[PDB]
Amino acid sequence: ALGKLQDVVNHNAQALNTLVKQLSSKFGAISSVLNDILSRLDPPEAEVQ
Amino acid sequence: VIRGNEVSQIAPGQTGNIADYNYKLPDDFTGCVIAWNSNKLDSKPSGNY
Repeated sequence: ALGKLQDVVNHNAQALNTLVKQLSSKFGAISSVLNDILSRLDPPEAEVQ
Repeated sequence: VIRGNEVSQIAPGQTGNIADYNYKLPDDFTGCVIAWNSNKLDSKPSGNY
């Protein structure tokens, strides 16, 4: 009966979850962690990553 | 004046003993690096120290 309101709530939470999930994506880089990229690489290639 | 193998170290972002403790280049450096052999003038048979 109350599906429409819950759906809206679900979408908002899902969107936030997806956005948070996107932090765990390498995006074509060696690692998804910025601290690891700084620790392991020099600034000319760290800038690219 | 540097070693033969150290010419790579004279670049932005390179980790070298001379790079860390002797001559440091910035990450955003613009310009040209010129390297040439100086065996004829900067070497001696007994050792040029």
